[PDB]
Order: sequence, then C-alpha cells, then structure tokens
Amino acid sequence: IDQLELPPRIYNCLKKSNIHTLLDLLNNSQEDLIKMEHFHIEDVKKLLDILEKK
Amino acid sequence: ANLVFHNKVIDGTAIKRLISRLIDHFGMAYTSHILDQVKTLGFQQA
Amino acid sequence: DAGYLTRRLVEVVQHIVVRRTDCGTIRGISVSFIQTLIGRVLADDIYIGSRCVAFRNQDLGIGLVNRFITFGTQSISIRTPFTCRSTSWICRLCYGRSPTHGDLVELGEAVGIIAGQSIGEPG
Amino acid sequence: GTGFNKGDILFYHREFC
Amino acid sequence: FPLFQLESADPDFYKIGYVRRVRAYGVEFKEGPDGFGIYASKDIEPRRRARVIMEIPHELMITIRQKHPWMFFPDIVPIGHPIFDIINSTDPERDWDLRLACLLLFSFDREDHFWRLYGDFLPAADECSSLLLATEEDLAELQDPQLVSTIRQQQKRVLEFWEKNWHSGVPLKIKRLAEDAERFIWAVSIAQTRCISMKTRIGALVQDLNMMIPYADMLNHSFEPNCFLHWRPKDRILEVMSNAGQAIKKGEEMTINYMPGQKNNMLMERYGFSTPVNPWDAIPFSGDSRIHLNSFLSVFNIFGLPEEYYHDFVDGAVIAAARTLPTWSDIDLPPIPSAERKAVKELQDECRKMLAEYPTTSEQDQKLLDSLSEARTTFATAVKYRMHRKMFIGKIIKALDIYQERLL
Amino acid sequence: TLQWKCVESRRDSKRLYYGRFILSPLMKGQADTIGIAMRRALLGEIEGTCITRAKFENIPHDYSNIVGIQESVHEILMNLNEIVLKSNLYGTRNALICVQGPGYITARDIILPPSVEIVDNTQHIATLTEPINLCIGLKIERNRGYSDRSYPIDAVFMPVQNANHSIHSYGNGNEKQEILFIEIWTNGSLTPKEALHEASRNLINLFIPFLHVEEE
Amino acid sequence: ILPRQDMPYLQDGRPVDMVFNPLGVPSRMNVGQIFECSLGLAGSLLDRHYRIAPFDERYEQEASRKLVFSELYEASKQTANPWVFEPEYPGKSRIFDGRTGDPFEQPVIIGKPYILKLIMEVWALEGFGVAHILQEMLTPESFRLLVRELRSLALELNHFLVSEKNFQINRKEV
Amino acid sequence: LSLHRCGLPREIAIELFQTFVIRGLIRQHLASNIGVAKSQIREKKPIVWEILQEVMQGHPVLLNLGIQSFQPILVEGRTICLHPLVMAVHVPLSLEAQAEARLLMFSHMNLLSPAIGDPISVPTQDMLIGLYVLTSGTRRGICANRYNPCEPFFCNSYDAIGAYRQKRINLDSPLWLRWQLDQRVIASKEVPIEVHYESFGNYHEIYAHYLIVRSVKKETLYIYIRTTVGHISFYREIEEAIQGFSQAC
Amino acid sequence: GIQRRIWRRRTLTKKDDMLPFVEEQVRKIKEVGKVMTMDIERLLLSEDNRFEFVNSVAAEATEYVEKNRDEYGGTKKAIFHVLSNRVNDLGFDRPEAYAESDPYKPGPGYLKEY
Amino acid sequence: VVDYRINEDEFHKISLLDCDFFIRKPPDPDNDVYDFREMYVTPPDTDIYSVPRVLAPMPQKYIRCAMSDYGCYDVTEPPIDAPRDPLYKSEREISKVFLTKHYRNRRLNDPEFVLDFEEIYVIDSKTKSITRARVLVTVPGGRKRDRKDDLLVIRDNGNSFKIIHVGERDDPTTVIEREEWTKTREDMEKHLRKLRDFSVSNWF
Ligand SMILES: Nc1ncnc2c1ncn2[C@@H]1O[C@H](CSCC[C@H](N)C(=O)O)[C@@H](O)[C@H]1O
Ligand SMILES: [Zn+2]
Repeated sequence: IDQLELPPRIYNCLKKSNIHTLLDLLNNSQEDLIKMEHFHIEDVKKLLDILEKK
Repeated sequence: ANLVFHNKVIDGTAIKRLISRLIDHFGMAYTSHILDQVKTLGFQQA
Repeated sequence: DAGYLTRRLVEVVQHIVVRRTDCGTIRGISVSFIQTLIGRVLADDIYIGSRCVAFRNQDLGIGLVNRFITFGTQSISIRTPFTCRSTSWICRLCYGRSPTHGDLVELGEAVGIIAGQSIGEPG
Repeated sequence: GTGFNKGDILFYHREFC
Repeated sequence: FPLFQLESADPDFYKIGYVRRVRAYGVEFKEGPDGFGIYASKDIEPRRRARVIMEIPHELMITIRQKHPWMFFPDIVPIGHPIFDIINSTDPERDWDLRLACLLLFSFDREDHFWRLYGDFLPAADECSSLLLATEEDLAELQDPQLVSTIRQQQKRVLEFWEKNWHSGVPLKIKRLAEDAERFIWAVSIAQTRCISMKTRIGALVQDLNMMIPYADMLNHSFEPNCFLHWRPKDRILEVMSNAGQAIKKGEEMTINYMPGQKNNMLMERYGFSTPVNPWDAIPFSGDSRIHLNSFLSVFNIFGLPEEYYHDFVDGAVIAAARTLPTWSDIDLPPIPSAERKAVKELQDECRKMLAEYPTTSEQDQKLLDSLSEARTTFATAVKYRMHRKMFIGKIIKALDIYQERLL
Repeated sequence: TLQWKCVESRRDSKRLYYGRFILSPLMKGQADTIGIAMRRALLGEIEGTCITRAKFENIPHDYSNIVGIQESVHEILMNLNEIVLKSNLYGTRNALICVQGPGYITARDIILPPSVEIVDNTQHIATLTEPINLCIGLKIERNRGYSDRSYPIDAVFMPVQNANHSIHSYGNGNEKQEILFIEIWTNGSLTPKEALHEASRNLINLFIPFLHVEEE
Repeated sequence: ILPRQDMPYLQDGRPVDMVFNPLGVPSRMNVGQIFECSLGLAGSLLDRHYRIAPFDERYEQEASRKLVFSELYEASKQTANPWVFEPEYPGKSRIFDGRTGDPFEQPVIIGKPYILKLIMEVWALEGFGVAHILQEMLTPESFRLLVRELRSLALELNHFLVSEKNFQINRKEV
Repeated sequence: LSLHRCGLPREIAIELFQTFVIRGLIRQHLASNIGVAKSQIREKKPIVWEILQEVMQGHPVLLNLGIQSFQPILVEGRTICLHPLVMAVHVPLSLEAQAEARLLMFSHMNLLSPAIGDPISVPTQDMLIGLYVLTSGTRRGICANRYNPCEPFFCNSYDAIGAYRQKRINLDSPLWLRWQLDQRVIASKEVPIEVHYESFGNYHEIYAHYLIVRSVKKETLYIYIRTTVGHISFYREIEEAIQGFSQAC
Repeated sequence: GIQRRIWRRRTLTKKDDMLPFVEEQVRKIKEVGKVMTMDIERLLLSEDNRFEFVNSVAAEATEYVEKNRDEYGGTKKAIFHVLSNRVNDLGFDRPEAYAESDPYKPGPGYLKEY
Repeated sequence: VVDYRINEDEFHKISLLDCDFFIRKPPDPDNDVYDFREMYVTPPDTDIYSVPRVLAPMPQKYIRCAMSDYGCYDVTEPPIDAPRDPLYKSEREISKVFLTKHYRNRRLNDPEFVLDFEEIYVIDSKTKSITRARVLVTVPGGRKRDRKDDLLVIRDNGNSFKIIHVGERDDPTTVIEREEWTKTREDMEKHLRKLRDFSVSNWF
C-alpha cells in the first residue's frame, strides 16, 4: 500500500490494522474498513477510486 | 460451569464423592477427561 | 477359596438374562436402608393423604426416598428379583436401574453373571 | 448382549414423430 | 474482490434458556406484530435423518399427568400446599386446562422457577388470541353460533372455577396467585393455547403428560410442518426435529402440527386461530349432486389414501375439498362429462348459496382487517376465522371450475 | 537450517492475545533447554507497565466511600489495578484523572505521561452519580516480573499471561530430529510475537557478560 | 531413563542416579533400607565400608540410629558438606529440580544404597455382552472332537436346527 | 497416556497387525503380492512402519475389568506402556468384533462398578497426595502466629496464579480473592465473626473464610474469599477441563 | 391488540442473576480422539438399547466395505466413518471418519515418536 | 393468635428463617418509616398472625430506620437425582434483623444523613421476639459528638454492640486470625493437659 497514492490519514489506518499489501486490502470488505477508527464512509469512495484507477 | 468452590482439603473420600457427582451431572465422557486432568495435577504437585 | 466360590456363584445364575420389559407381576416386597431402595421399581402407588407422590412402575430415586422418610410412609412395595414371574430370566422392572449406566437395565444384559462377579470378586 | 434376539413398458413405445 | 463488492427477539429471551441448557441449532427467535416465531437462521440442508433443531431440558417445563392421579413432573408443588386441593378438585376429562393454569400461576409465584422469567415473554391479556379472552362483541364477529356457544361455555366454566376456589376465605398464598378473574382467565388461555400433550417415559414410568414447554410453544402451527417434537427419555430433553430429508431455507418459519385432523373451529376453540388451507375443514352439502372422486383427485394431482391425501393452485383447501365434496366412485367406471357438468354447476350454486349467508365477503373482511386501528386481538381473530371459511368456499368454486374443464 | 515460524495467531479481545510458534530442526535435548529458558524469560524478565499508587485529591475525608461515587475507595483501587498499560518509560511518572461529574469514568479519561499508552479504552474505573469533581493522581512504573495519603496498589507485572512449550520428536532410522513449540498468552500490551523477540534478547543480554573482557 | 540434566540434583550439584517412590516403604514396613542408604552415603564420603551384625539394639536402644546419625555428621564435618547432616531433619536435605532449578518444597532423603539387577475371561466378556468378540476368541474343532469321544462311550450327540418358518428339522454336520 | 490409550512396541505391534500391514502394502502398491509384502516386513524396510501406524489407528485391541479395550499407539522401546490406572493382546478381526470393542469395552463408558455403582478410576497414591498437599490450606491460629494478634488482595484468580509463578507468594500463603460470581464457597454455616457498620450506611461482614461488603443505601454486594492459590489451582483445573472439553466437542 | 402496525416488544423486565487458556487442552483432546467419545455418548442418548446400536453400526460398517473396499483399512476406518456420518445426520459437523494428520511432519520416512 | 388477617400492604414484611415479622408502615416515599405500636409475627409463608414477644420498650412515635439482615450462607451439595441436577445449592439463612434509626430521622438522600447507632432494634427468628440492643459507646465525646466518625462493631451472634472510632478499625485479617488463635490456643492446651509433665512445663 506504500506504492498506492493514498492520503496519509488513510495510510496510517491501514498500517495500524496490519494491512500491508494490495491483496490484504482487497480481502477486507467495505464494512470492515468502517470498523477501523478514523476511517469512515466518506473515505471509502476516495479509496475505491484510487483502486478503481489502479 | 456451576462447580462448587471447595476451600478446606481434598482427601481420598472427598475426591471419590466429587467424581461420582461429576459423573451423574456431566456424564462419563466429561468426567473421563476431568479424571485425566486431575490425575495430571496430582502427579505434578506430588 | 474365593475363586472356587466365584465359579459356583457364576454357574448357578449364568443363564439369567434380562429378556422382557415387564413380566406383569402383581406381587411386591414390602419394606418399612436407603441403599436397598435406590434403583428399585415401585409395585404400587404411594400416597401422602390424597396426593400420589410416586406411581406404580416408577423407579425410586434419592429424592423420592428422602420424601418417604420425611413423611409418614409406613410401607413401600417394590419389585425385586424375588417378585419376577420366572427363574430362567428376569424382566427390566423387577431388576430395576443399572448401576453402570444410570437408566433402567437394558434388554439382553447378562445380569446373572454380573451378580456372580459382584459377589465373588470382593472375596 | 449383542447376541440377544438373533442380534420394460414405456420403452419402444414412444411417439414416432 | 471483497473490497469491490419481523424483529429479532430480546437477546435475553434465548439467553435465560441457554444458561439452563436450552440449545437452538440453525434457528432464531423473531418477534412481530402477530407474535413470536422460530425461523431458520441459515439454509438447513437435508440429511439422511431428522436434524436436531432445538433441545429443551425437562426441568424448564411445567407438566402434569393427563390421567388421574395428578402428579407433576418435575414435582414443584410442596406436600400440603392448598394449590393441590384446587387441582385435585377438577374434572379429570374436561379441566386439564384448569389444572395447568393453577400450576402456571403457582409457578409464577415461585422465586426459583424458570417460568418466573419465561412468563414475561408470554402474550398478555390483550395480546393472546385465545377466545376465552374474547368479549361478547368479538364473538359476534365469528358468524358461527356453534363455536360461539362453545366459547361461552368455556368462559363460564373457567369463571365459575375461579369464583369457587378463590373466594374470600382462601389463604393468602392462594389469593396472590389469581387476585382477579381476568388473571386466572389469562392463565387458562395460556394453558389452552400453549399446552403440548405427549407420551413420555421418565425413568421407568411411561405416561401421558400435559406439558408447558418453553421455546417450543413458540413454534407456530402448520398442517404441512417442517418440524416435529420428539421426547428423548435418556436425558429428559424435548427435541424439535426437522423432517428427515427436507431442506429448509434461511428465513423459513419452523412449524409443527398442533392438532392433526382437526378443523378450524377446533383450532379456534383451543388455540384461537384458524387457517384458510386447513385440509380437514368441511362444508355441509346436500349430497344431491356428486362428482367423480377419482377424476377430482387426478386432476389436481392429489395422491394417497383419503386419510393421507397429499399434493405432488392446489393447497390444503383443495385437499379439504376432496374430502368434503359429495363424491361417487365405482371402482373404474369413468364419468360422463355432461353428467359431471350438471353436478359441478349444482355444487357451485350451493357454494354461492352459502357465501350469500354471510353479510360481507372475503375481500371485504380482508380490507376491514387492514383498516383496523384499535381492534382487540380476538376481534381480528374472529374476522380472520369467518374470512378463512369464505376463502375456503371460494376455493371450492374455483376448484370445481378447473375440474369441470380439465375433464375434456 | 534452524528456522522459526508462527503457526497460530488469534486476538480474542483487546486484552487477550494468543500465539503459537515453532522452531525446527533441533538436536536431541536442545528443545527442553530452550523451552525452559524462554518460559522463565517470558514470565518474569519482560518489563510491563502498571499503576502502582493512587492518590485522591480534594481531601475526600479519608473515608471508605465518596459522596457521588457508586464504588467504594477499595473498589476503585481494584479497578485501577486491572488497567492494562504499555510504555517505554525510564523511572517513574505521574498520571491524572480529572472528571467533572456524572457518567462513567474509564481508562479513556486517564491523562497519560509521554510514552504511556492505554490498551483497552473501555476498562471501567468508577461510576459517578452526583456531579462531584473527582481528582485522582496515579503513579506509573515499568518493572520486570521477577523484581502522604497515597494508597499503594499491589500490581503484578506480567504482560505475558501464560507460556508453555512442548516438544515433538521425529525419526527415520538412526536419524533423530525434534521440534519445539512455544505458546504465548499476552494481555494485549504486547503481541505474542513481540514477546518472543524480547524474551530472546533478554536471555542473550544475560549471557553476554560472561564473554566480557577487561582493559589492561 | 532421563538425561542427567533432567534428574533432581543435590546441594553439591551432583544429580541422583535413581529415584524411588517413598510410598512403598510405609506399606511394606521395611525401614532398613532407610538406614542403609543414609549410612551408604556417609561411607562413600568418608572412604569407609561398614560390616554390621544384625540386632545391634542388644547393645543399647536406638543403636542403629546412633550409628547412622553419628557417621552422617562425621562425613558432613570432615568433607565440609553441611547438607549431608541437617540438624533440623537428619538424613534428609533439600534438592533441586533439574528441569527448572527450583528446590523441591520438602527435604528429601538421599543416600547410596546397594542396588542389584535381577535376571474368568469368558465371564468378563459375557458381562459386557460382547457376543461376537467372545465367538472370535473361542474359534468347531472343540465340539467335533467332543462328539467323537462321546461316541467311544456308545453315546450320540446330535445337533438339530428347527426352522421357525416351516418347522423342518435340519441335522447339522457335526 | 490417556485413559483410553495404550502403547505397543514395534516388535509386538507388527506381529499383531501383520495381516493389515500386508494388505496396506498391497493396497498402496508398495508390494506386488503377498510374497513380496512378507519380505519387506522381514527386512525391516522403513515403509513398513509408516503403514503400521496407519492400520493401527482406529483399531482397538483387547488387553488381559481384568480385560479392557484400548486404542494402541506405537511407542519407542520394547515394553508395553499402560496408563497408571491399569500378558495377552487380542486384535478384533471382524467389524462386529471391532464395533463391540470400541463401543462397549472402552475405558470411559465403564467408569462405574456394577457392585454398588462406585467410580472405578479414583486417583490413588501419588495422585492423591498431590491433591492433598495442593488443597491443604494456610496454617491457622497458634501455628500461624507466635503471638496473639490482640495479606495480598488479587483482582482475579489469574493474577494470584501469576504472582505465585513469579515466586511472590507461596502455595499455602493466605490471600484475598475478589469474587464476581455467586456465593458458592463450601464453608461452616456460621454467622459473621464481626460486623463493621459505618455510620454512612456501608457495613462489612467478616466471616471465617470470606468478607461481604453491603450497604443500606445501594444494592452493592462485594465478596472477597480468603483462600490460597492451591485451592484456586484445584478449582481452575476442573473448570478449565470442563470448558476445554465443551469447546473441543 | 392490533394498533396501527405498532406492537409491544416482549422483554425480560425482570432480573436473572444466572445471565481462555485451554488452547493446549483443546488441541490435545482432538489429538487423542476424545471428541468421538463424546459423540458416541451423544448417539447413545437417542438409543433405547446399546446392544442394538452396536449391531446397527456394525451392519452399516459392513455395507461400506462391500460398496468401497479399497478406501478402508488405513487412514479411513469404516466404523469411524459410520459414527461421523451419524453425527452429521443429526445436523452437526465432524470431519470424515475423525481422520486427522500431523502438519509438522518433516517429510516422508519420518514417524512421530511417542 | 389474633382472630383476623391483616392487610399486608400496610406493613413492612421482614422475612427470617423461622418467621415473618410485620411492622406497620406509615405511607412515605422512601418506605423506611416504622410504626412499632402494631407488630405481628407469623410462621413463614402463612397468614395466621400473633403478637410477638417484646423484650424492650418500643418507640411510640414514627421513626425512620435502615434495615439489614444477619445470618449465614447454607451452601450445600444436594443429591443428584434428575439429569443436570445442580452440583451445589447456595441459600441465605437469616437469623436476626437489625433496624438502625436514622439520626434525627433524616432521609437517605439527605446530605447530612448519618445512622444513629445508639438506637438499634433487633428481631430474632428463633424466639420470634423484638428487643432493643444494648450499645456500649467508647468514642470520646458523649452524646454530643461527630456521628460521622463512629463505627459499630457487632459480635457474639448479634448480642454485643460497641461503638468505636473509625480510626480504631480492625483489619479483616486481624479479626479472623484473632478468632483462630484463641481457639487453637485452647485446643492445644487441652491436648497437652494429659501429659504428666504438663504442670512443670511452659507455653512458648
Ligand atoms: N399458523 C398460525 N396462524 C395464526 N396464528 C397462529 C398460527 N400458529 C400459532 N398461532 C398463534 O400462536 C399461538 C400458539 S403459541 C405460538 C407462539 C405465539 N405466536 C407467541 O408469540 O407466543 C396461538 O394462540 C395462535 O394464536
Ligand atoms: Zn419381573
């Protein structure tokens, strides 16, 4: 995930949850990411769009 | 598990009574595993 | 001396097997101590006043026997190996509960050989 | 113990079509 | 990738049983406006044998012997308690519900009894559908004089029992059970609508029992149930078993047959409900016109013997129609189509003559039920009862029309 | 070659971490010596962080119960004894609880010194009924397990809740080979894998001094 | 058989060679092994052997106890091994677990004794009701041979099966 | 060993299960026929022992309550290994005999003797002293204090056991345990030794073995048990045995 | 009763006072085969006579061997297959014939030593 | 025995092991006001009322009191008859009930609420009687003192009552160990008495 152009706040949340690679991020659903603190619904679309663009 | 808390001493007749109550309450498969664990505990403490 | 007695005890009852559920006997043994009652099957109803506290063909547990002691239960009629309608076999109700399994004794149990061992072994 | 108590029509009759 | 892709009952409802060895497998208790129910929480796949759905320990039940003498299993009434004298004064045949009601009220008064907790999930006096709670105006909506008179006798019998045994001179331990007649009437209503009668073996004693079984009295009735009750004598557990080989989908309601072979008027008298697909409901025909039983059964694919009719539009009402319609049969004599049309026409006229006896129709009753806002539970039950009978008679007219045409 | 791997991991809750680890291949008799040394290091040689003293400010009249607080003074001390902390502190520092009034006082309300962190924010401390101000000063220490109106708190320093080892032996003819398993339970202030690493380093630091030489 | 580092070891660091169950002594009532092991330890540390005629109590009461305790103390004093004679509990000493290094809670008697190296079933099965196991463990030649021996006494033993279906009698080939 | 298991040497097991080892070799094509399968057994080919473990699994044997059924496991050495609560060895051949051995003669459905219904496998000898020493609590009275008197508190049982592992307390040193269950402590049915009643409404009831804190203002009820880690260890062992079996089944 | 629909949710409205280190033990229970011991007792609770249960299991086991001879006698035992099937018929989940293997075996030729 | 049956909702119902004790309850939001002029005693769970024995002068006007019970736990292991019968049974057996007067009849939620330990009434289950406790005050200050500082100590089966200062509070361990030391000291001397050299020996 370090090589994805994620915002720093999003990056810290994923690392805090021990999500390190692209495959780890993919296997997480959209409800799981909301369970993480400081990561909300408004952050899903911008994260999906980066993965949509990738 | 609603086991009573013994707090005085466990001698030969006390453990025999407990096993019989465990058999009647939990059945023989549970008590057989309990016996193995209690047996191990007794050897280790001795 | 213990082995010779055990062989004779097993021999005299080796043929006794639980072969029927209920021989349909009417007689029972009257009793007026707790260990000789646990597991027995009742041969008649027991009343405290107008209330039936234990029914015919109901097996006696520890709770029921303590109730008979607490109240004025003078006579209890139970089914024993002495009441069964046969000497070549016994039924489930006249034998009563199994010691090794907690329930009523199962059909096909060789209870004669079990009785022979249970007396010979502590010799 | 365990020994107690002894232990073609509709074929070749289809529519020709 | 995974990144790019009826309310549940009170959680304490199952927990109070669960801490006392109640187990539910693949089902969940859900609550709606019409009451509690048991639904498959997942796809219950078929097996070679019946699957265990629920296990209810004996010690959480309230049971009494069906036949005299009255013994309680487990025995909760102390020796010498005056409640036994009240139970012992009942009619052995008719007053089984009074005996269970006395036990039920007595159980609520005991601090350690499970039904002290479980009683809070029982329907209240304004929520139980039993006709014992129905007012005289609710009985006016039944449009069935025979059922109304039966209910009035039931209410009279229940009330007179309370007045006789709960007078002013009784002890306080008796007064506090049923302080008012409505409290005792409610208890009898719970007893009638929730009692499960089974033959059980407890230890070495085999006997018939009237049983109040928690979490199993939440199963609704169906004449094509996907579950059945099974007593396990060895550990004294009531099993709810799904039918062997039958697949049950997620969300499907788990049901048992309360009363095999019983008509809706019997379901109304006992449980205060009726079904439009009751396969045993009957309609009084004159018998002047008869249809061909074999043709009617084969047209709708109804197979089996008359007492075990089943369907391979067709539902329990058509099966009931086969059993209640006037029929003839002459081994293998075929029916003349023109003579069968006269019978079908005459049977439909008699069916419409009976629909014209009701002031309203089935769909008018259905819209009345939707328009209700302050209706008692028994009022809606009374309307559903007469509406179901109209739906049954209307189903017969449709079935006869289909049968008359499929006979060509 | 000798290698280690984590075969099982689980997080039952915020304060219950489990981990199982494997070390293979080992020669006969080596697994027992490693398992014994690692277990002793895991249980008393790893430093944990705990609250060791509490001081109720505002002069609460030195009674066994406080007006507005549901729990007695002793119950508050027992609750403070159960709060799991982690830190890198050297020496001793002070924390502080300052709550305005009614509601639930939890570990979330503790003001922490720089390196100190809280593991379970929902851990309960006190229930306040009246809108009284409660001011409790805390003493926070980092210690090994084997090591003024302020109430002492008898803390047990054990970030590793439990540890066990077992040995499997395999053979093909005369060639023997044993495998070491190590199970670690932590209270969430440290992962089982991190506890494995610190126990190894602490053991190594204990035996380095025997290799020390002196200036001449 | 345990590695030497797993055995319990003494306060001089030496692991023991054998561990005997102490519960065997009171039931068998052979206290003489307790005297011998203590005196054997003293002799090894003192470079002495002892040849003692039986019934030394004829000289005085507790003659064996005096001999053993005095020799244990002399061994402890001469070799500077205080664990050999503990005034609190003579003959016993605290020893350590080789696995953990922790001492065992109570003092343990240690010594150097001289150790030598040396050179109804049918009814039970019927009681269990295992009829097919019993048949396997019995198997017929036992009965066929019985018939012939009875034939030598002008007796015939025929086995007949009566069919429950058609009531026809079959003579088994015995 | 478990109660239902026993250990057999290779030399004994290979003779008892030779027919099954031969079939296993032929079934998995490691031996062409019967004659070849015998030579590999004769020559101690290492593939034989892999097959022997497979065929022994799930196949009980009878050892001669004088005769019982156990599940055999291969052990190192040359001796038969039996569990402490227990020479002819019989291998059932037919499926009828194997069913009877597993379902009727195993050492866990016969826990009660038929004579009076007593348990058979009660711990004895070294097992019994270990429990006795473990549950022999603290010294009391004149054996605990030299003079007439005119202890640690643990939040949970795991902290008390952890302090014992760190050599902070002894096995029989008294302690107070915060109790968050119902009052299930077997004790003498006695009234409190002393009641300390504060003027603000809280009162402490001091019994011989536990302390109960109550109030006339709140509904609080706090229980502290005076026990030892030995009593805690014995209670935990049985409780964790019950919980472990439930989770595994 | 019927109010529009709005309805009274039933709750406990009453107090019921009746309302972590076993990983090594749980894994050992499965290793020694104690799980099937509890399953056998579970099946015998549904049986009136334990001797006919033994006969029925043996009869079903004989049918398995005739149907598929080569699949039994090694890692999969027919009697163990029958017991696991009958537990699964009740709706519970068990591995087939209770067969499990060591995942930490250091390759072929190595036997775990007890 | 009285000829009538009282209305039990006009009374405090106090349940003990061997009796139910009834004291008239004047209406009050806190339900802690007692009218001792009318009292009854009954066998447990019965409605046959009789006058209890009164062993001390009773209050004549209404007083506010806090109630606490005195007794023991009967933790047994009952026989296991039915399947899943409990392994233990834990019940509370109440032998005495203490009624402690609120100082100046203040309410529980009063910020100046304290208990008046000088006026305590004891209900005894064994004798079906009610009496006033005899209290010994050791706190310096006499009748006019800070009631917030005093501690009530109850011993001897609820028969000895002593008011001490809260700073003289004994550790619960000390209370337990005092009882054990006294009992074992007497038992040891009784054991040693039969040795014929007892009269020429010392305790140490
Ligand atoms: N098939 C059905 N249709 C309508 N009502 C039913 C029904 N089956 C059961 N009921 C209702 O459920 C009651 C039986 S007790 C069944 C559970 C109940 N619904 C409850 O919440 O407690 C009956 O009184 C009846 O009114
Ligand atoms: Zn008989």
